[PDB]
Amino acid sequence: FSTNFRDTVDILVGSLTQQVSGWLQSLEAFSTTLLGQFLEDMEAYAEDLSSVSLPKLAALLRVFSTVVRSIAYVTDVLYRVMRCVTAANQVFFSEAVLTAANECVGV
Repeated sequence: FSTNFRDTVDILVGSLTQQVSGWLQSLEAFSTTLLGQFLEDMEAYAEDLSSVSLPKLAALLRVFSTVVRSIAYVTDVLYRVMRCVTAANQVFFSEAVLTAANECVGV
């Protein structure tokens, strides 16, 4: 199961979002190491600013939130990193990524 979820996660970054989210949540360490890649990708996307990559960032935030909800000192650092990476992109002002960011921060 450690490698079967990779295909689902990759396919979920493409209106089947609710279906894939439900399947992933019902399907259930590896999560700790998996979130690192998502954080690195988000940081790289934000650093690449200095404009079609926005949907990718939005999808990444949504899959990250779904993975987090699928299930104590690293939570604060990861939340701060996410808030900083989201606030860094203050040029395009995309609402789609903002909603996903708000949802992930709330979760």
